Amino acid sequence: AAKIRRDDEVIVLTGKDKGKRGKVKNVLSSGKVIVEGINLVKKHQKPVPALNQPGGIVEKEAAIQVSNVAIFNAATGKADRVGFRFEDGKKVRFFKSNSETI
Amino acid sequence: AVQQNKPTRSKRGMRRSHDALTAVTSLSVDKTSGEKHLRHHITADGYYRGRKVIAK
Amino acid sequence: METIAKHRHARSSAQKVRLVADLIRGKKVSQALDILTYTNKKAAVLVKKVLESAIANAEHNDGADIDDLKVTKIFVDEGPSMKRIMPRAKGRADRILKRTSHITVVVSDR
Amino acid sequence: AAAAAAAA
Amino acid sequence: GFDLNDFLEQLRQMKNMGGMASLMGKLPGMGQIPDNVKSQMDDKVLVRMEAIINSMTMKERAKPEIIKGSRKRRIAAGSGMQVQDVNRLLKQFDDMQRMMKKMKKGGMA
Amino acid sequence: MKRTFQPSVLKRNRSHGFRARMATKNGRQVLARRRAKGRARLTVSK
RNA sequence: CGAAGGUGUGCUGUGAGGCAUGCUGGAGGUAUCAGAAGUGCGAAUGCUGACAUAAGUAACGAUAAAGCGGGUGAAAAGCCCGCUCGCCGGAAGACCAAGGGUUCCUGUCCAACGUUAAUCGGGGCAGGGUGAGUCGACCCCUAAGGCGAGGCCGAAAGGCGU
RNA sequence: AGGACCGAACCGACUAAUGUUGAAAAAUUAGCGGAUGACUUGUGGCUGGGGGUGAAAGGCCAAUCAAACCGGGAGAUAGCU
RNA sequence: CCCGGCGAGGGGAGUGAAAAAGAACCUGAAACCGUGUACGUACAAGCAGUGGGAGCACGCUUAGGCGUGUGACUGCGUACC
Ligand SMILES: [Mg+2]
Ligand SMILES: [Mg+2]
Ligand SMILES: [Mg+2]
Ligand SMILES: [Mg+2]
Ligand SMILES: [Mg+2]
Ligand SMILES: [Mg+2]
Ligand SMILES: [Mg+2]
Ligand SMILES: [Mg+2]
Ligand SMILES: [Mg+2]
Ligand SMILES: [Mg+2]
Ligand SMILES: [Mg+2]
Ligand SMILES: [Mg+2]
Ligand SMILES: [Mg+2]
Ligand SMILES: [Mg+2]
Ligand SMILES: [Mg+2]
Ligand SMILES: [Mg+2]
Ligand SMILES: [Mg+2]
Ligand SMILES: [Mg+2]
Ligand SMILES: [Mg+2]
Ligand SMILES: [Mg+2]
Ligand SMILES: [Mg+2]
Repeated sequence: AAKIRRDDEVIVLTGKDKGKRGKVKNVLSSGKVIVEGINLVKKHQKPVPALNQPGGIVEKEAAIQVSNVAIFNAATGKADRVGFRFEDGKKVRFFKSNSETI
Repeated sequence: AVQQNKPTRSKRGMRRSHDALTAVTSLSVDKTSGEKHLRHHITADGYYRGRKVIAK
Repeated sequence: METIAKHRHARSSAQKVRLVADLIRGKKVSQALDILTYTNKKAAVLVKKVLESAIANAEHNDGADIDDLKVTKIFVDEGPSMKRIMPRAKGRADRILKRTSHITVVVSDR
Repeated sequence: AAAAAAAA
Repeated sequence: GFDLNDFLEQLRQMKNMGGMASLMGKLPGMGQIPDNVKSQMDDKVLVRMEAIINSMTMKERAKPEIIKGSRKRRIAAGSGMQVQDVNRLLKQFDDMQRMMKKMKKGGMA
Repeated sequence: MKRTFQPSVLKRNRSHGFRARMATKNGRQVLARRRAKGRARLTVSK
C-alpha cells in the first residue's frame, strides 16, 4: 500500500513545511509517517518522576498523510507506481517512472 | 389525608417566607480585635482575662 | 471568569444550601466568616470553603488583594440527583433522590 | 537505621 | 517532635562518608538506574536542599505550613534556585513528617 | 416464619435440577432448548 | 465567506404552514413537477424515560438510656486507650452442622454503601491467611428409595422389574 | 400403669391492645391450650394437575388453588368499555 | 501554579480552529429549578382570560398623540375529553 519503508528519504508535499528534506520516517502498514520535516514544538510538563525529571514540553511527530513528495531522486515526486520483476521472491519494488528499480 | 391538585409555584413559595435564615451580630472583646464569637470572650485561648482553659 | 469557584456534587441538596446563601451577598468578602462561621448547617460549611477558594482566586486569575471585593453573586443550582431504593411496605413507598448542588460564588467590583 | 528510613 | 531544624542536622551529620559507600549499596536490586538518580553526584540536589534550608528563618524551619509565595520568592533569590525547586523540598518534607509518626520499633511490618 | 425455600445441595439433583436432566426425553430436551436455543452460559450445577 | 437541528424576530397565507434573517451550531440539504408512505397525538387507569407535588413533612428498626479524660484527625456523641455506669448470662456466652463462599488477619482509602458524622466497618484496593496415617469425605456395608444386562409389557415416547 | 395431673423446653394458636405507607406480605406485648403422645423434630425418599394428598376446610400441592407454574395453539373470542 | 482534607470541586496557565469540545465530553429542546432587572401586588372573592383601560419602566419621532413590558380599576364570564 505505502511501500515507503524506513530510511526512505522523502520530501514534504501538500503544505505547511513543504519543500523540506526529511528521510527515514516511521510510517507503518496503516500507520504513521513521522519523517523529519514535520513537527512544531510540543506540549508537556514535568511528570516523569525518575532521576531524569524532564518536561517533554518539546519535540514530537506530525503525522500527515503518506501523501508526501514521493521518494524523489533528481527533482521531486516522481511516482513509484511501477512494478519490477523476477527480483526477490517476496517483493520486487520498482521506482519512479524515470528509470527502473532503484 | 390525600391531597388533590396542588400548585408547586406561587404557593409554598409563600411558606418559604417564614423559612429565610438569620444574622448574628456580636463583638470582638478587648483582647481579640475580631472573633470573640457570640457573648464569649475569645476562643483563640479561651480566656476572658487569664488562666481559663489555656493561656499565659 | 471574574473570579469564581463554584462547586459540583458532594451532596447537600439545593434548597438546603440555597438557604445559607441568602445570608451572604452584597458586602460579603470580608465576611468570609462570621456571617457564615457563626451559623452551623451543613450547607454553611460548604459555601464557606468555596467562598475562600473564590476569594483566593483573587491572587491568581486577577489582582486586587483580598480586602475590597464584593461578592455580587451567589446562586445554587440543582445538580444530578442520585437514586436509591427503600424497603418499606413491601416495596411501594421507595424513591429516595439524594440531590446535590454547588454554590458558584463570585467577587466583582462595587 | 536513620539513613535506612530517611533515604528509603 | 520533628521539623526542619532536626532534618537539617541529618544533612550535616553526613560528614563521615555521608553514604558514599553505604546508601550507594543499600539497593542490591538496582532498578536499571536507581543509584545515580538518588545520589546525583552527591551535589546535584543533595547539596542544594541544604542551601535552601540555610536560607530559611528560625520561624520557617519550625513551621512549614507558614511559608507563602512571599517567602518562596525570597529563599530562591538567596539560594539561587527557582520557585519550583523550593516547593519540591517542602513536598518531600511533608512525606517525612507523615512517616516519622506512624511507627515505633523500626517500623518494619 | 418459615419462608418457602430451605437450601440443600444434595437435594438439588435427581430430586431437581443438576445433572439428572440427562435421564429423560424431556430432561435432556431441556438442555437443548436451553443451551442451543439462545446460548445460555447456564450454570445448573455448582 | 457555515447545511440539518435548536432558538428569537420580521414579512406572508383563509388555515394547515411559507419565506427572510439575527444568534447558536458543526456538517450536509434539496425549488420544481411526479412517485410511495412505519404520514401529523392531548387524552386509551396508553408504553419508556426525565422532572415535579406532598415537604424539608413522616421516619432513622425493639425504652438493655449513658458520663467524663486522653489519642488520632480538616473535623470525634459514634473510632482507639482508660475509669466509671447499665444490659444478657439454659444466654444477648462457647462449639458444630445446614447454608453462605473470603465475610477471616494486616495495611491502607472514605466517592458510592452504612437510614446521621465517620478518622470506623461484614464498604473499596492491596497483600497475607486455612499444613492430618488417627477429625470428616472419599472408602467397605447396607435402609427408604433409585437405577437396571437379559427379561415381561406397551402405537412411538416409554412403564415394570431378575 | 395411664392418648393420667401441675409445669419449663418443645409444639400449637383461644382473647385484648398495638401495628395496618408495620420491626413484620400475619408479627410484637400480656395472658392462653398440649407437653410419654393419634407427641414433637433433623436428614433423605415417594405421590403431579382433572392429577396428588386431605382426622374434611374445597383445605394443602413454593406469598398462586372450585383445578399449580412455565412455554406453546395465540394477535383464542370479546354484538362490551 | 493556586484554594482544599497530599479530598471533592474549582480557578489560571498551556493543547487545540474551537475546552461556549475536559473526558458528565457533538448538537443540546421540553418539563422542572434558580439569580437579576421593569411593572403589578398585603381590604380583596370564583376556569384567571377576553373587551375597555390609567399609571409606571424603557424606546418614538424636529409634537404629531405611537412600539415593547407590566398591568390598578371595570362589562362579561363554571377547563378539555
Ligand atoms: Mg433530513
Ligand atoms: Mg382526543
Ligand atoms: Mg430537621
Ligand atoms: Mg403537612
Ligand atoms: Mg409535625
Ligand atoms: Mg437504632
Ligand atoms: Mg470482599
Ligand atoms: Mg475484620
Ligand atoms: Mg473489607
Ligand atoms: Mg425401573
Ligand atoms: Mg397428658
Ligand atoms: Mg386495629
Ligand atoms: Mg405469647
Ligand atoms: Mg401442662
Ligand atoms: Mg423433608
Ligand atoms: Mg400457598
Ligand atoms: Mg388459532
Ligand atoms: Mg387478545
Ligand atoms: Mg454538549
Ligand atoms: Mg392597595
Ligand atoms: Mg384590549
